[PDB]
Amino acid sequence: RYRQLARNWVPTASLWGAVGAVGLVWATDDWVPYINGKF
Amino acid sequence: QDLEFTRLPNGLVIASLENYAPASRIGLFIKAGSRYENSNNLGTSHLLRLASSLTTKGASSFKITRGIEAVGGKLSVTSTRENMAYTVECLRDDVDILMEFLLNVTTAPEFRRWEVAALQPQLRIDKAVALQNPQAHVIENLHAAAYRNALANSLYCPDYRIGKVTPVELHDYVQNHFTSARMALIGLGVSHPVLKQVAEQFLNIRGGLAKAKYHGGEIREQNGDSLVHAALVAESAAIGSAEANAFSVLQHVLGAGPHVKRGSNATSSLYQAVAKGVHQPFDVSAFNASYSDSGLFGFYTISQAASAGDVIKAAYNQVKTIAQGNLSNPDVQAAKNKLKAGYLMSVESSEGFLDEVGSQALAAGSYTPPSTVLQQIDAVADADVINAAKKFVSGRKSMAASGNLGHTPFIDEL
Amino acid sequence: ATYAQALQSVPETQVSQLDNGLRVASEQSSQPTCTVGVWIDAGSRYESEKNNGAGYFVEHLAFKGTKNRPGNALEKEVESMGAHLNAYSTREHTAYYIKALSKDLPKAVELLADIVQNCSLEDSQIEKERDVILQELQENDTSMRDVVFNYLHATAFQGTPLAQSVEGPSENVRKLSRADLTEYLSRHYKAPRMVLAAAGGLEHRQLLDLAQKHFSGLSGTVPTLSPCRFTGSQICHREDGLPLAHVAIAVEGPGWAHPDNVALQVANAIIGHYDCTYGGGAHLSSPLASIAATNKLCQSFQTFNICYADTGLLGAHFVCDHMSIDDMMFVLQGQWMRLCTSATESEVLRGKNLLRNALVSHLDGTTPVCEDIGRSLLTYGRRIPLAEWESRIAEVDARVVREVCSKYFYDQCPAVAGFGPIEQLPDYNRIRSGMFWLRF
Amino acid sequence: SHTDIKVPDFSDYRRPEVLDSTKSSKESSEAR
Amino acid sequence: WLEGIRKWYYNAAGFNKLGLMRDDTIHENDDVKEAIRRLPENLYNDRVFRIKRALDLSMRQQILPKEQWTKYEEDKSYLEPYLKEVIRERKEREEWAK
Amino acid sequence: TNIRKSHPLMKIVNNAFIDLPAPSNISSWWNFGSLLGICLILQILTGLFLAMHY
Amino acid sequence: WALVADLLTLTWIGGQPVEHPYITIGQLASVLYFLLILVLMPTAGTIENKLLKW
Amino acid sequence: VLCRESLRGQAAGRPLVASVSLNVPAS
Ligand SMILES: CCCCCCCCCCCCCCCCCC(=O)OC[C@H](COP(=O)([O-])OCC(O)COP(=O)([O-])OC[C@@H](COC(=O)CCCCCCCCCCCCCCCCC)OC(=O)CCCCCCCCCCCCCCCCC)OC(=O)CCCCCCCCCCCCCCCCC
Ligand SMILES: CCCCCCCC/C=C\CCCCCCCC(=O)O[C@H](COC(=O)CCCCCCCCCCC)COP(=O)(O)OCCN
Ligand code: HEM
Ligand SMILES: CCCCCCCCCCCCO[C@@H]1O[C@H](CO)[C@@H](O[C@H]2O[C@H](CO)[C@@H](O)[C@H](O)[C@H]2O)[C@H](O)[C@H]1O
Ligand SMILES: CC1=NC2=C(COCC2)C(=O)[C@@H]1c1ccc(Oc2ccc(OC(F)(F)F)cc2)cc1
Repeated sequence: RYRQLARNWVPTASLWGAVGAVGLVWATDDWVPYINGKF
Repeated sequence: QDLEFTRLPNGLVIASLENYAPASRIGLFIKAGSRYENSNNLGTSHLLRLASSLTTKGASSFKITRGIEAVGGKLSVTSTRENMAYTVECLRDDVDILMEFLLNVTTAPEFRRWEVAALQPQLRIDKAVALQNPQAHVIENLHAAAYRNALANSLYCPDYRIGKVTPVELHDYVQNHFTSARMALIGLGVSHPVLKQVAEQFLNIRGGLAKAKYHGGEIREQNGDSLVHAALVAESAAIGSAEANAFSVLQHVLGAGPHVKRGSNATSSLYQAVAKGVHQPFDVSAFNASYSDSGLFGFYTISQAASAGDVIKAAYNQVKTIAQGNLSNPDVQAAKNKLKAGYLMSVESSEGFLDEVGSQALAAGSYTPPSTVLQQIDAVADADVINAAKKFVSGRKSMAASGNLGHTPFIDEL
Repeated sequence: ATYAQALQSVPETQVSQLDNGLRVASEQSSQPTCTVGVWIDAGSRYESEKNNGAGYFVEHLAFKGTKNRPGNALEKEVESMGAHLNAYSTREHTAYYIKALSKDLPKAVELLADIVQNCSLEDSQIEKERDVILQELQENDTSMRDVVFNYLHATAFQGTPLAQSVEGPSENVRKLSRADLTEYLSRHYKAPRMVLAAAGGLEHRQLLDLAQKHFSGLSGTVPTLSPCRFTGSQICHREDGLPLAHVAIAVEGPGWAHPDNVALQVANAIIGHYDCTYGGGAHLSSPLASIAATNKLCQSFQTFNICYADTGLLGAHFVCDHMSIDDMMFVLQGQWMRLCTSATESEVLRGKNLLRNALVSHLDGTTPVCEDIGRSLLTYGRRIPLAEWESRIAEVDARVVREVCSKYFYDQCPAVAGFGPIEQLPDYNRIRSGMFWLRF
Repeated sequence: SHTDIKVPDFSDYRRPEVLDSTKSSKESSEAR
Repeated sequence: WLEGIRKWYYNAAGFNKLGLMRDDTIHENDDVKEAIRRLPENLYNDRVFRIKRALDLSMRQQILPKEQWTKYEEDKSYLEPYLKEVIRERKEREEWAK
Repeated sequence: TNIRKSHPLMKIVNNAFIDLPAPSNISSWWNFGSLLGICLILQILTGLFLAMHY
Repeated sequence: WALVADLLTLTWIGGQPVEHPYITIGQLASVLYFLLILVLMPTAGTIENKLLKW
Repeated sequence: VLCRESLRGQAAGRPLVASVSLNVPAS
């Protein structure tokens, strides 16, 4: 009940998943315009 | 909107009043105060007061606390020398849940070894905090000085016993004193048929059951507070005697405390009596305690340490005045109006009313409406008041003090 | 017959108004006793540096003789009626009030009216009350709760009148002139800023008549309140010689009128209050309290939401061992953080229920109710029915508690006050970093 | 008395946005 | 029968050879810690001893005389009641917090 | 009082390897931890010497 | 001890060329290894528990 | 306590009543 009535880390872990995605993609170096889109 | 009252065959009184308020409040009152301890189980009722959320047959220690808090609850336990009282407040929709708790704690505590062991140091904490108010020093000693037996017992466990109250002792105390015969189940904001029902099934505890002998004594506590508390009392009258009402009026003549913030107390015999000579910090008030089978009446001083002789004498003298005749009707009218007013005000609340109705249920066996009480106060004669004062001056004295008692007199110094 | 329903049945509060502007409010019941008083929008917040403490000085003189009942005549009449006369001063409000028999209400109202208006203020009595206040100040200096809270205000609203003590600085108490008390009373005790309130066995009609009869001479002819600027700040009176440390901490709150006070009080109730006599201990509902009991982190603590006009102090005060200050602060901030980010439905239901019970059970007997009437008309400009309170509480949920708490707590700068052996009281920067969470 | 502690003047160190003792600092809180 | 196997197993296990009872061998998690903590003086000191005894025997790579071995029939679950209740309590607090 | 118990460096060594409460009954199978330490020191020394020449 | 012996066997197999019968001995030894750790010794723990009336 | 004003109302006239609670401080 009260865990599941948590699941307030779902929108925060959404933003942390983009940090993980975008972070690995920055550290590693097409369809983002300007940045690398123009090698 | 009327108080309903019933007594079961087995002696259990039930009083209720459907006032259709948003809050409901139930008390289970019990002839189980400190007076019922003997020299062997001193402090047990204190522990018992502290113990109300220990595990019961019906609900865990965890469940009592969480369950009551869930619904905005309150469970609470009061002791005097003569009674204990278990009170539950809540929103009216949840009295079911709280009654369940109240019945558990009073009907089937388990007092497990480990929980009781664990609660022991609380005795010291609760006691230590209490004794911060120096009134408690004086008043507990006073009772000890005055009596030889029951009313002598303090409400707070004596040091030598902290750590040493046992499960068995807790059990005995409950089994021996929480009996249908010695309980009153009071109920504001609930239906009286439903209280009867509950009490018939759940408060069917088989009746498992000395006069307090006032002797008179004196107990001194040296420290260096530089303010000296002292109480001086003589034997009084038990509750329910018309003598009792006489003393109550004498109390309000002499003055039992202030009616005005920062007040001069123009109307308090005692206060003005002291103040005609001693012009510095002090306080004084008539003390009146009326119990089942006895009473204490007198006054309490708080004086400078050096001044205690001068203050206690000035105060005692004022009572001698009343005793030797000097009491106008103006004065006694003022006294009765005070007592009458103060009584009605003391039952203004849910709290106060519940305490009064439950109090009476044990002490008599009945309800006295406020109107009848006021009649009984009106019914006291100035002669009765002069008699009560006479009784004090002439009666054998008990005294207790605490402070730097260098200039504090012994009884036998008048 | 349910709680819902019971709320509907609660007696109506009635309000009327004189031509001079004085309001009259009452709740009627079938009691033999009543309570009646004058509430005034006056206090330390309306005082300048020069006249600070006047409101307080007046309260010492309030009952010491009128022109009509000189000297002790005032108190004599009250004592003999069996009636009870009291008073109080906040930063924003002053009250005088009498508890008496329903039968004496007309006489009571007469006495009140005599007190506020024809207060005699004798030169020689002023000289007496001078030393009394001075000594009361001495006694106050040994109340750590008093001192820390005074300090909280002093730093929280520094450079304003909200920073000022009610009692006034010792300088002012020594110097305050009879003339100055005159100015103050003349300036502030004015009918549109006063309320005659009462509960018990009484007829609203009759109260209103009595109001008209005794109070109508009162002037209604403007001291209004500047906003008060709140400041993130710390005041630390380190005094190792005291045996326990007091810490009070608070963020800027919304002020009397705002609907957030409901959701905030729900949240405050979740976190709660604790004292080492509290029976609950480890099993307690509040994590702060169970943890504080379990680990002996403190003797006591309370959450508070102190309300003023258009500002406030929202936080907590704790008293604790010289070595637990940091641990205490950490757990407490952790609570605020948890409520801002992650408050559960269930615990919010609990907070609701606490506040429900608190409101119902507080308003019990004539005095609390008389005050509620009086202050309410000063603060909300009306009395708020119990049933209204209930429907605003019912509104609050998990999301609302989260959302509101974030507004006031999450990544905001607190005001901090400690007194005593506070050597371990977290550095201000560490405190401020504790008002957010890197994980969120 | 302790009531005669007044908190010193901080004018010199304050952000300009928070100088006005008669204005809410909450207006400028998001900025700061 | 089931009981035939259980009795063989008991002797195979062999804790009985050190004069231990089954409950002495339970691995101590938090629940067990607490059950022990609720043991009355008699039962606690007895356990303290049995284990001192076994540990000292383990050191010596020795066992007791057969006469002295803990008998399958005589091995009471001294701990279960204390422990069943510790666990009931825990399960309750778990339930509650959801 | 006693150096082994006080001195910042000696305290650690004392607590670790002198006054450490060990069970009475650990077997030869508990030798291996110390032996692994030896192995490690052994490799480092012999290693260091080899590396002066390799 | 089964696991221990199996690891002795896995070692023997690993020193051998990839021919019959060793390919199949190795496959079996590999199965046995994971089987023991992930399924058999967990189970045994539990069987033992039941043999002890817990 | 350093003044009559504050001192007054201390003189006892209530035989004592101890009250301890669940979630309200003792008195
Ligand atoms: C059919 C025909 C074909 C045959 C094939 C089929 C096979 C059928 C037969 C079955 C064979 C497999 C089963 C194993 C044997 C049966 C069970 C058994 O061992 O019962 C013992 C059994 C265990 O006692 P427990 O109380 O139940 O439990 C033991 C405790 O946990 C702890 O006891 P504690 O705390 O009192 O400490 C004493 C303990 C200490 O135990 C330990 O710490 C274990 C290991 C250390 C050994 C003892 C310390 C001496 C240091 C040895 C190394 C120094 C250099 C010498 C050269 C090394 C040799 C290659 O010593 C022992 O228990 C000795 C057993 C050691 C066995 C080592 C296995 C040999 C490895 C072969 C690998 C296969 C590949 C071959 C390739 C060749 C090499 C390149 O008890 C006794 O026998 C009494 C124990 C006291 C020792 C008695 C006197 C012996 C002297 C000990 C020192 C020398 C040991 C020899 C080491 C190396 C020899 C090659
Ligand atoms: C040799 C070169 C090193 C460069 C890069 C090394 C790579 C290592 C990589 C990763 C380690 C990951 C974990 C880093 C944790 C850093 C500490 C941290 O997060 O602290 C921040 C702010 O930093 C504070 O401490 C606040 C003050 C400001 C200081 C900056 C952060 C400290 C370390 C970063 C410096 C490069 C939060 O701490 P607080 O403000 O105290 O608030 C937290 C409580 N709610
Ligand atoms: C865990 C610790 C170490 C292990 C397990 C280890 C293992 C090995 C092994 C297996 C070899 C091959 C030996 C051979 O067959 O010739 C070797 C060689 C070597 N190791 Fe290490 N070593 C360790 C630590 C070190 C350290 C600390 C150094 C130098 C600082 C070192 C230096 C060397 C050198 C120079 C060789 C080449 C000479 C030779 O083959 O004997 N080793 N090491
Ligand atoms: C038993 C049946 C009667 C006739 C055969 C008698 C010979 C003895 C039985 C084994 C027969 C050999 O036949 C078989 O050859 C293959 C190829 O090397 C090996 O077996 C292996 O084959 C490949 C090896 O790359 C693996 O993918 C496979 O998983 C594995 O079983 C074994 O050695 C044997 O299973
Ligand atoms: C601490 C310790 N506790 C226990 C046991 C046995 O069980 C009880 C606990 C031990 O046997 C031991 C132990 C461990 C190592 C050791 O000797 C060294 C020290 C240092 C070293 O170099 C290194 F790099 F590691 F530092 C190499 C060997 C002696 C004793």
